[PDB]
Amino acid sequence: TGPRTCKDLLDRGHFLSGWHTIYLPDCRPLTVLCDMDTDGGGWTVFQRRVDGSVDFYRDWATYKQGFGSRLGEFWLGNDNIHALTAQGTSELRVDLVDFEDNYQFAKYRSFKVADEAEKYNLVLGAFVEGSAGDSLTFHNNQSFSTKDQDNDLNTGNCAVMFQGAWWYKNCHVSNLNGRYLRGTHGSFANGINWKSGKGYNYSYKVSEMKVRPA
Amino acid sequence: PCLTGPRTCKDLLDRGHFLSGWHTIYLPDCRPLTVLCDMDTDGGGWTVFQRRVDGSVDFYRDWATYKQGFGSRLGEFWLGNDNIHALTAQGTSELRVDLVDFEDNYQFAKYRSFKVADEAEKYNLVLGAFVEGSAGDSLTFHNNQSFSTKDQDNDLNTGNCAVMFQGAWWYKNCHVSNLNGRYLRGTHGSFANGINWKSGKGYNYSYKVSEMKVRPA
Amino acid sequence: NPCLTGPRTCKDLLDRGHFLSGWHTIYLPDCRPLTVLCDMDTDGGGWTVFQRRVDGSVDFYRDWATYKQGFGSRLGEFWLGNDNIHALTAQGTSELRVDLVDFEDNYQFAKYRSFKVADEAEKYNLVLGAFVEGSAGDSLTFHNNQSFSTKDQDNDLNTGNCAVMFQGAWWYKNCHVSNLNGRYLRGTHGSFANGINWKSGKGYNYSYKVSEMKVRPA
Ligand SMILES: *[C@@H]1O[C@H](CO)[C@@H](O[C@@H]2O[C@H](CO)[C@@H](O)[C@H](O)[C@H]2NC(C)=O)[C@H](O)[C@H]1NC(C)=O
Ligand SMILES: [Ca+2]
Ligand SMILES: [Ca+2]
Ligand SMILES: [Ca+2]
Repeated sequence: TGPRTCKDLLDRGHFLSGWHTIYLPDCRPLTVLCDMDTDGGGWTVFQRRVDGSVDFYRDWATYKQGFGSRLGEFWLGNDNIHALTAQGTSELRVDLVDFEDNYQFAKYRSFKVADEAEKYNLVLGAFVEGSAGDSLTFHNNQSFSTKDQDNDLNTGNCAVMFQGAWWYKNCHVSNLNGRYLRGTHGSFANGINWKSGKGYNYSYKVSEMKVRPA
Repeated sequence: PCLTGPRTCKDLLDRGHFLSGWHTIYLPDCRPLTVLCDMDTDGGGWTVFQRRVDGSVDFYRDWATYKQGFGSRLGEFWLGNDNIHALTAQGTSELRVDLVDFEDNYQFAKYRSFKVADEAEKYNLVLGAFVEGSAGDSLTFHNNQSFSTKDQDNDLNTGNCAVMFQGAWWYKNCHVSNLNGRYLRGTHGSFANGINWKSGKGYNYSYKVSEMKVRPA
Repeated sequence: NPCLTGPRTCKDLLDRGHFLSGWHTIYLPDCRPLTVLCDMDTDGGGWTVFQRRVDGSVDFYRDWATYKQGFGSRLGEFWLGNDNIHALTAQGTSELRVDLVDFEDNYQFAKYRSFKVADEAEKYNLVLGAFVEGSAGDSLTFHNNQSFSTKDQDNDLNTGNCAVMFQGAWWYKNCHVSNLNGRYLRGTHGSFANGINWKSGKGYNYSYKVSEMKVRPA
């Protein structure tokens, strides 16, 4: 009866990026950011970093419900991301911009996060292409971890050691919910980092993670 | 008070609206108003009525313009004295003032209650106790004062405070805060005509960000 | 219901008590809903904004199909789309205001008494009324009665391609004195006339920080 994705909104003539209401599988309305420009348009954005205004070093409950601002930076929420990716096949695009306004990206053929009981386990399909290189396949089939809920494969606490929240193993090659450290940083791997892109010592200006039906 | 829809940004937060942004609320029996909800700061659930962030909007405005509200949802605004009255008539809304300097240091001030009276009574400020805040208390001084704009001098100065300090506020013998002042960008030689909070950065420092917001105490 | 009870312009919305600038739904003449940016704050308010530059986040060097449907973001920069702009201006008389801000915080503007863009078959031909006033000076009258041109569809009066030479999309002639869909070059630039330029304002080597083009029924 109503649009189920950003792709449906684009097909109905909504050509400007912006926040729109879609209807989840259980018919629950959810207001989401549609990217109607990048790579054909019709992407639903679930993470956005742009200026460091929002604290991403948050706990399990906050990541679960979503946080931030429609005017800037946000994480849409693990329950919503699960609901968006649970049924069907959604492709993942990651877009990264450095402080000299160079763009890189990574695209994966499928992406989903499982539900809370499986700790928002990441299920990721094949790397398809991207100038940022592949720094997410390494995290496939890992639980999500936050500072207060360590589900990683390190004897210590990765979320604390890298000041983020992610599908940490031992520990990471990407850390996009890390600190907004602004370009090159001496501190090791605690910024908005993508190892195969700018490496463990460069924190991007912009990060966006988004999905679209395959 | 509306039983059929959300009455405040706090109700919206309690119903699972977790992102900050512009939402519709229902004022006391029963007018809809679209407001900016801050769902992050200090528990979330604040309704924002004033916002300065980049100097794009002129705040040196007249009585009619302050009455109806002005600026933009995309940046800087004043929600409007009639809306602010309607929002705080009653009945124990707390006030939080958030200030950010040009080196990205955050300060704030919180008050236990806040309301502005109606246009008759000149949007008189009724302010409760200072509770806490790193910015210090630079608003208690303005308690029980009429609002003044350049074309409507209701202050206790022989001259016109709004003109002398290039703003609009609950001016008395003029002021110790001036958050609707000029966007002067950090330290300024001109006296007390910027976005100033005396007990915070003083009469010669204009903040980068200012937000005034309310929440049921 | 919605079409007939609903606002047709930003001016209607202002008349109904919406005093903050922001994105609202209006209903076009053919009853199609369109979400537009209303400016309620500048010069009496009630303006429908159809172009906005503010930070360089959106690429404006785009093709004919993209300009036709509109592009960018409600959070920042956009072009509303040539079909929408035609639909907004087709019936009656809309005045045009152009607002420009430089990197030193100087505000300039230009106002024109009418502004209309024809439909796709007429290549979104500009029909512009008299210059009324403005501190930016008049750098649009020169473009009157020109087709719109994009890099892949040259309809200008130059032997070459103005949209490519000037890295934009506009009602180019041979070629321009304004280029507000040009590159976001940030203040002074050595490259010639390929920025967000208004000749009579800051000239052919200065790209403004902010650009807004907007219309209101007059
Ligand atoms: C718009 O421009 C067209 C050219 O594109 C003008 O058409 C010419 O008008 C003159 C007299 O004004 C005629 O003698 C020519 O034969 C016309 N040329 C063509 C190709 O049709 C047109 O009149 C201009 N319109 C306005 C309103 O100034
Ligand atoms: Ca561990
Ligand atoms: Ca006086
Ligand atoms: Ca040509």
